[PDB]
Amino acid sequence: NLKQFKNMIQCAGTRTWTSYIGYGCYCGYGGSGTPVDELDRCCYTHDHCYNKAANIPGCNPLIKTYSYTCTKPNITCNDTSDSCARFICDCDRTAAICFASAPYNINNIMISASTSCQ
Amino acid sequence: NLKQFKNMIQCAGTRTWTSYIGYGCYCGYGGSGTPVDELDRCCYTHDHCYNKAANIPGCNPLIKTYSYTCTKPNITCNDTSDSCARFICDCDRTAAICFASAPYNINNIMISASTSCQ
Ligand SMILES: OC[C@H]1O[C@@H](O)[C@@H](O)[C@@H](O)[C@@H]1O
Ligand SMILES: OC[C@H]1O[C@@H](O)[C@@H](O)[C@@H](O)[C@@H]1O
Ligand SMILES: [Cl-]
Ligand SMILES: [Cl-]
Ligand code: NA
Ligand code: NA
Repeated sequence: NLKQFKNMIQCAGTRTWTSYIGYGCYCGYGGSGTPVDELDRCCYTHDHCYNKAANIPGCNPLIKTYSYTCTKPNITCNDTSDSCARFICDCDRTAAICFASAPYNINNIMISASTSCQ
Repeated sequence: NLKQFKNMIQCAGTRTWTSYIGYGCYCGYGGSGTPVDELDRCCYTHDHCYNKAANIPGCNPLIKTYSYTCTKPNITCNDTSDSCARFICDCDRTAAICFASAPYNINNIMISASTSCQ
């Protein structure tokens, strides 16, 4: 769930989730346009992942609690049987790791209303 | 913001926000397919409204705090000047009222992974 994703974010990286509340065209809620950079592409992918999670029975991305461990900076998704849990933990882990490895361009904070995301 | 939306939901209607968390193809996070009914239709519109809110400078639909009053069952958006605030309060108020007036089809809880949301 979302609380687990937040913790994964600071497990794998230096910046916490609040850092990605308003970034580029896709970090945070919804979004449109072309992801402006690597980080924004991370968010773009996560969004789609969550939206695909719905196609799984009894699976709501924001509230589904999965099993995972953090051995800072390593995240491990434990689920195998519970497909919804496993799929969503993967969405979140992938994003958390993507955020950590991607550069954070301060120039791209607050651009969603600009020509960039059109 | 989201906490305000949740309170508007119970201001305007009898059901609270949790009964919408997993309804149809669009209530709750993202979604796809055709909205199955009136209520789902409410959620579909609200999702898009939030999407558009992002096209506004310094506007994040989930954390943006606006001004509103509840005189159960009436919701009033007070903002005029703060365009982001006013827009978002409108999205939420519209959704809150829509939810209240729409029938709730228990048959449509948990269908997002079924042919229905295809
Ligand atoms: O995708 C992230 C976005 O999804 C929503 O459904 C919520 O949970 C929000 O808190 C969050 O900002
Ligand atoms: O990350 C936000 C996610 O929220 C949903 O409610 C819809 O807005 C989707 O279009 C969007 O991808
Ligand atoms: Cl397992
Ligand atoms: Cl005002
Ligand atoms: Na997004
Ligand atoms: Na939705």
